[PDB]
Amino acid sequence: MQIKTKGDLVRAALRKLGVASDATLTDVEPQSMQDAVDDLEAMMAEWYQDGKGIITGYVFSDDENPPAEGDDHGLRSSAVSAVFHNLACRIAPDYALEATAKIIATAKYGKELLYKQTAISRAKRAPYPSRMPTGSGNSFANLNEWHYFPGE
Amino acid sequence: MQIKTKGDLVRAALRKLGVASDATLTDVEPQSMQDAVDDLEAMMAEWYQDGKGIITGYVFSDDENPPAEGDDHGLRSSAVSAVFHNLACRIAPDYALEATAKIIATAKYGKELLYKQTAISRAKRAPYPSRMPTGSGNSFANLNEWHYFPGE
Amino acid sequence: ENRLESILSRFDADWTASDEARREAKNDLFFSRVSQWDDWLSQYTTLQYRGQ
Amino acid sequence: IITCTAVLKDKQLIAGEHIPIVPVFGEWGFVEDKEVYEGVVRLTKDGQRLRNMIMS
Repeated sequence: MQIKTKGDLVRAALRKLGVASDATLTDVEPQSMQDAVDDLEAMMAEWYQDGKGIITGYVFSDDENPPAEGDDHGLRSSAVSAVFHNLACRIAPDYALEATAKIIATAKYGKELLYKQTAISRAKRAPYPSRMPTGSGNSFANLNEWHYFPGE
Repeated sequence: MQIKTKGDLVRAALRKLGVASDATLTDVEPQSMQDAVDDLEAMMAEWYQDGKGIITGYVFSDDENPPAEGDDHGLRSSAVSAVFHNLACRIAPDYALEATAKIIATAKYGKELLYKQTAISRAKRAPYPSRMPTGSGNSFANLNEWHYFPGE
Repeated sequence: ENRLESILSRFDADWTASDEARREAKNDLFFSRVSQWDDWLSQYTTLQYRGQ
Repeated sequence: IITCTAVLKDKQLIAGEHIPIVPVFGEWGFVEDKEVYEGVVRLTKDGQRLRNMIMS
């Protein structure tokens, strides 16, 4: 993919919003880019609720490294579009703007697709209760005095 | 088909939006074309969820090859229309535009037709459960001590 | 000519003649004496409730 | 007396004019030169195996 850094995601979001692009004649101040990177970091931290939210492979930059822009986001190829669409939606209010309906629909669809695989992996059935017998059909379990399921 | 490259898809999408065409007097900057191919690629990666999404035969370009535009997309003849209609819908917000109702309807229909065959192929019935007997009618299985279905 | 060979030939013919009936009778004895869940070929796959 | 490889006792003559083994049969017959014997449990195996499954 050509989108390999956090700043690349920021530029993609700004191009989606029409605020700035590599084709326009006036591009935003680097402070605006830093603010957008901060918004992206905050959003990603909110999504990734310390491992109990949306898993994306995003790499959170440290304070020791000076430039937050320039580090690889670490996202997979299938996750970039959703991330930068949601970023455009989130940073639209900064410029007294409002993301168009297509951007909002794409952001919703991308977030759903982002969480689809994790939701599939988290649909785990609980084990048998501790008060449930194994049954006489399980000859191996019954010969070894395992009459009831362990549980937990 | 005359649409054999990613740039051909981008040009078709731009023509469908009325932004640029081989007949107009002003065509978009090549940077705009590069930005569109970066969205075709992001959209294609989002659709193709590492093989668990929409299968289309699209070939993802590598970084080593410099020009992302110029490589054959690898799509079938029946996927090109859907792909470039969805691309036009996705890149419309870049130019402060909104795709007309016909373009959105065609994109929906094309995506549905794109996933139709894969959905048919993925409607597979699960095997018999491990606790289900084969029955005495299955003489071959019963004679070979296969009184129960394997499962899994 | 060998006595062992003739005895074994007769025994093998008789054993192969009545294979199906013997198998069914042994299955009946196991079903009515040990357990109705005659699932020996595949039981060590996962643990599920099997009641008799 | 025989094993799979040798004969231990060869032709030990025993008393009687008949083989001393007495068999007892239930439902006995021949289908196609193939002896078949059945009791009461066979035909109930299919239904019971279902009743065990559903109840499980």
